[PDB]
Amino acid sequence: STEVIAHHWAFAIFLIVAIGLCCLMLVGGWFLGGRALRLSAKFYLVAMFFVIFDVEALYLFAWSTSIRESGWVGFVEAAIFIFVLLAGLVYLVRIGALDWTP
Amino acid sequence: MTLKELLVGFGTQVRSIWMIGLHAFAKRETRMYPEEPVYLPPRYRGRIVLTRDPDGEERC
Amino acid sequence: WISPELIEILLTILKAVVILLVVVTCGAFMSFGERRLLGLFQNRYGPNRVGWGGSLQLVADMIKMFFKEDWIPKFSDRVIFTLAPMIAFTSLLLAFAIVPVSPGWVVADLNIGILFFLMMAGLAVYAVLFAGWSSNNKYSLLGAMRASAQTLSYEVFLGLSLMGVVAQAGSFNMTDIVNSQAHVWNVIPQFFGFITFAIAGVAVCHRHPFDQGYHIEYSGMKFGLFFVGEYIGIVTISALMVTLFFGGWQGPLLPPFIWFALKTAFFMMMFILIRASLPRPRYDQVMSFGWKICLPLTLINLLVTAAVILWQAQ
Amino acid sequence: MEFAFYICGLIAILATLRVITHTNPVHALLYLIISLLAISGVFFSLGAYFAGALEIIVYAGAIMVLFVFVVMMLNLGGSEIEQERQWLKPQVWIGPAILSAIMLVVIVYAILGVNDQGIDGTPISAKAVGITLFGPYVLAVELASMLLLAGLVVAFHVGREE
Amino acid sequence: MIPLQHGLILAAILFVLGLTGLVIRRNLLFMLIGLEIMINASALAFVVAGSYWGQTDGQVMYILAISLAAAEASIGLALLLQLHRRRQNLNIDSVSEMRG
Amino acid sequence: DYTLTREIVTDPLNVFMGKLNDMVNWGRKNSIWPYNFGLSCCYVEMVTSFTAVHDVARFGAEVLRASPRQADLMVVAGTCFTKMAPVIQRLYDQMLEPKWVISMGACANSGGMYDIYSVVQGVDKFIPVDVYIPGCPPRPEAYMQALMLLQESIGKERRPLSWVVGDQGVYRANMQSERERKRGERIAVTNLRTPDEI
Ligand SMILES: CCCCCCCCCCCCCCCCCC(=O)OC[C@H](COP(=O)(O)OCCN)OC(=O)CCCCCCCCCCCCCCCCC
Ligand SMILES: CCCCCCCCCCCCCCCCCC(=O)OC[C@H](COP(=O)(O)OCCN)OC(=O)CCCCCCCCCCCCCCCCC
Ligand SMILES: CCCCCCCCCCCCCCCCCC(=O)OC[C@H](COP(=O)(O)OCCN)OC(=O)CCCCCCCCCCCCCCCCC
Ligand SMILES: CCCCCCCCCCCCCCCCCCCC
Ligand code: SF4
Repeated sequence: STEVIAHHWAFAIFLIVAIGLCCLMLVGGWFLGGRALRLSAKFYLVAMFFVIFDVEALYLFAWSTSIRESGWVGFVEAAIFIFVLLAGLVYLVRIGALDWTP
Repeated sequence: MTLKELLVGFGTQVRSIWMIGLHAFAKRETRMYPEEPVYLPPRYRGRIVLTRDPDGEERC
Repeated sequence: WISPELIEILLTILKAVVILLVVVTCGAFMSFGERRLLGLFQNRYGPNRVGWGGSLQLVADMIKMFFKEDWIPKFSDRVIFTLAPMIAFTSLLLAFAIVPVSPGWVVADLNIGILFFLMMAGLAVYAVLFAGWSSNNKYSLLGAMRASAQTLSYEVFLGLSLMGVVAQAGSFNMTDIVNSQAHVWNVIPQFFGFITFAIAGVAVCHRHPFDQGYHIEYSGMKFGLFFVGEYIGIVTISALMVTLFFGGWQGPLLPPFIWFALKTAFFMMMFILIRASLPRPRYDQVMSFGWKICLPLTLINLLVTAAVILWQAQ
Repeated sequence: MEFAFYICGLIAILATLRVITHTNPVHALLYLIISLLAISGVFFSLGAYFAGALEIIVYAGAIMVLFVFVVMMLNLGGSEIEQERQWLKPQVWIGPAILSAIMLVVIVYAILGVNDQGIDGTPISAKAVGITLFGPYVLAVELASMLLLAGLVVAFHVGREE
Repeated sequence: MIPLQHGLILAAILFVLGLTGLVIRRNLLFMLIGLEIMINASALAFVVAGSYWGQTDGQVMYILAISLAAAEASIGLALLLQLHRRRQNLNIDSVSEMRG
Repeated sequence: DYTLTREIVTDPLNVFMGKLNDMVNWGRKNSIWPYNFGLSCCYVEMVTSFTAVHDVARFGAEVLRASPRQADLMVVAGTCFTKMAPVIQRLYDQMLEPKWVISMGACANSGGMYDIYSVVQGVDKFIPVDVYIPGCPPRPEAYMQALMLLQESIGKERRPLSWVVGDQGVYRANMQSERERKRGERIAVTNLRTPDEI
């Protein structure tokens, strides 16, 4: 189709022009003008919780686009999925894993 | 935290938004220097001068 | 070279270029309008002398920031320091790249859509991380750890907040999302999704009240890149919110671009009102609200949306 | 279509090659992110749109973010790593590279002797992937949630500060 | 029109490159990075195999693969942080207390 | 008449780079971001100028960057203490070209009333100053007038457009002093309101 190749060209032009525009303004800023603690593990815990819940979120992303086709059985399966996820979140909250200040 | 505390906090945030919007719907309090000249009281302590008598000679 | 296919290709390329130029000038003029609207909220005027109504203040800022002395620290990594503003600009710019502004006026009619928005936000966190590392300052390093922890703690439910609109539309396409809002806008059924997406979009843009410094070592054009990328990102989040929860371009009387621009500008004004009104919460309550409250709210909202959809499908 | 696949595959190969031979951890992770973007481009050229979407959302958006988080947490200034150059001495890397090359030729000889009509590149949408995920693969989803929970519990138990 | 063999060759090249990085690097962090490269190459091979046959099985197995990869990266980084906390170095050859 | 810094010279200003110089000077003078540096009571009047009753935001001088890298103008508003003088000099060195200095108040001008053992007698002893404001404290509109004076000072100075092409020295105009310019109207004042009324 003509529309799809035109849309692909438009998206390619958008990406190229945006990247080249930011590069060109960086080059212009570089060109113009004359011259003259130990981090705790709570950050790791927060990032790891983000990673795990993001993978469970990707499973929910896959489910949400096909709710009608999956029927009530898919709703039941996602209900057990979300219940397990919420049990894990409640477990994390209740043991102080998500609490910053002790 | 308590759910009542969360509801009270949401209500007071909404009140803050509404009253800031009402302040936006109010009149400006800006004196526009230098287009608007600054009113100074007669005994204001600014630039120092030397003056003259009614006869016209210097008073110092 | 006279052929309708080449004419259509050139027209679509020009349409995408026009959209991009309007977006970058809208972000810069929105930085100026943020200054003006903060003046309006705080019972003052703001910049109104540089040109007619202050409209040339942005040009003065751009000329100053272009002709300022470009500085890279002596004991810093040059590639990462240069690359952080690149990410802070381009990531949320190409997050805008999927937004449909009008029927027949779109850049990319992708099958992923707000999935691509999620890819772009996950790329956008690297700007804060890289700016913190490349500064060679432990204060900016700790500030970047805190800012990146906040952005991760709210990107953990950004997509799940969008999943309600995904479920009701039945597809990831933005055109299908704005077509499914032909009768009732998504703000009414997906109200919890609407507030959670508002909070997540505020937090991932490093705006009031979810912010903080990792900006101290940048100056000149790199700081201007971070600034204009932040405002372009606010435009991006506002337009995505309009196209996801308020019907996008759909309206009774006005042309579709008029309705889309009016809703987008209203959300930008609401952003400035949020910045002017709300105070700064502390870190512990911010992360506790991000994890304990908003994420289960998005999960329960997705479950209720699925139950309502399957109940309404006879 | 094939142009994007070949260019992105070459970019990913070069980026991974620069990953395994680098001393700076942040530069190695940046080249790894570039390779992940290229591999997602390969995914999008093959019609697996969900694969590329989850490659940049999760693999280049969560896992690499966690790696950069750990690297900047450790403040790795290359102590006894930047000053050693041990992997660049040929007496260290000639052996394993020869072994991996031999395995690569064996796998390539195995690959070249299979029936291949080519890939049509028809876009497999995320809708069909979600249909198969919550259809014939229900137990896979539930036990994968169980596995993610187990990994979360173990990483919490190990990575505490006290 | 893209051959399946070329995608499988790309996946094999990435797999042996990640394994070479896993072997020749004495750092635990670069070992974990090479492990990440290997599991990503295996997921790439599964995606190519699934897209050749026109099935969602490849993408489903990729989803399971990246779930495992995320969990394994979390586990290895937790162990790396424990090692760096209790030994102040990431030398994988120095941690050889039991042998024979 | 101009002064060099790399010497009293003349005006060196085809026509294209002249318009470029005016545009660069216009962009620099219309967008000046002061550095948030709190020293003493003069900074209290500076932030009084920053509020809504005086509207320093109209001149585009309200961003108030907390880092000296992002700031173009240092407003030394307060006493130059001996302990704080290395801090002032280090913060001035952290700023990047182009940089201008406004001394606000008699303390920053000359030490003011505090000719004492622990006060440096003026910030011009160690950093160069572009604009001086008498007062203790100067009122906020006096600070805005000094900002305008700095604006017309910048508006005719000459600086290199790029670091690779042209003369890299900086030109500063030897402006006519405000005292001799305003003497024509100041001396002609004959009567003022008596101090017994409001
Ligand atoms: C500093 C620069 C760093 C590198 C930046 C990127 C470099 C490359 C720039 C040039 C790109 C040229 C254009 C590439 C093709 C664009 C069009 C495309 O991808 O089309 C394929 C597909 C079409 O989708 P659809 O229309 O729904 O299909 C139905 C029928 N075909 O659509 C899709 O599959 C869409 C999904 C893929 C879109 C990819 C967009 C770019 C991703 C990388 C962003 C990098 C951000 C900066 C760096 C971050 C930190 C490393
Ligand atoms: C396009 C996208 C953007 C759209 C723009 C428009 C929408 C903007 C949304 C902004 C959201 C801001 C959210 C701020 C959350 C702050 C949470 C927090 O940390 O609250 C802490 C505070 C105290 O908590 P506690 O632990 O009890 O501390 C007491 C200890 N002695 O807790 C409290 O005080 C309790 C209340 C917490 C906050 C509840 C939510 C308030 C949200 C702000 C008001 C929004 C009102 C509607 C605006 C218009 C919407 C169309
Ligand atoms: C040019 C020489 C090199 C210059 C420096 C490097 C620049 C970046 C090079 C890689 C990225 C761009 C590759 C070229 C893409 C051009 C567009 C294209 O080939 O589109 C084909 C196809 C469109 O979709 P489809 O429906 O399949 O179309 C079939 C046509 N009927 O497309 C698809 O199906 C998917 C297209 C690819 C996926 C989207 C883009 C991914 C970009 C990944 C960038 C990774 C980082 C690169 C960093 C480079 C610098 C270090
Ligand atoms: C904040 C708004 C950002 C908009 C970005 C895209 C701009 C595209 C401009 C399109 C102009 C034509 C729109 C279709 C024609 C019908 C409406 C005409 C009157 C506006
Ligand atoms: S000049 Fe006067 S008002 Fe200003 S810092 Fe000195 S004592 Fe304070």
